[PDB]
Amino acid sequence: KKLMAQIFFGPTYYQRLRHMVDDKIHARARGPMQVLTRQPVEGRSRDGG
Amino acid sequence: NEVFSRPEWMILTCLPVPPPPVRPSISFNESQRGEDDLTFKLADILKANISLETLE
DNA sequence: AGCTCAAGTACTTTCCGGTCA
RNA sequence: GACCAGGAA
DNA sequence: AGTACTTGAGCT
Repeated sequence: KKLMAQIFFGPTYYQRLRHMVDDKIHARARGPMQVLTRQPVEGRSRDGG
Repeated sequence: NEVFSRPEWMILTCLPVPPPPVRPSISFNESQRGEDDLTFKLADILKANISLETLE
């Protein structure tokens, strides 16, 4: 069925940005602990909390 | 406070030495120590103390 | 010499490349 | 691991 | 980043 509205529609230059989710996503439940503080380590990379 | 803090105790004659877990040697590989900043400062204190002790 | 101040001080967010024993 | 530096909702 | 207190030193 037709849309009751008309759409603004056309080309528009879009850019792919360096922030991608599978590089961001992170989860931890028990894992490497700092030595001094014995708390979880920092950073996705290091598998932190 | 006559029990928990007398003024005389604001002055140090006996220096409590914290144990490794406070100043742990972060030891990369095996043939390379990597001691903690405090372990050094104590080392200095120790040394400085021995110079004074023998000096007098 | 002391005593007043202006001019001096340190101190007040969650993520993700280099040099140092 | 300290430390410095740079860049993000 | 502007205000805090507190230190500091210089002048009459």
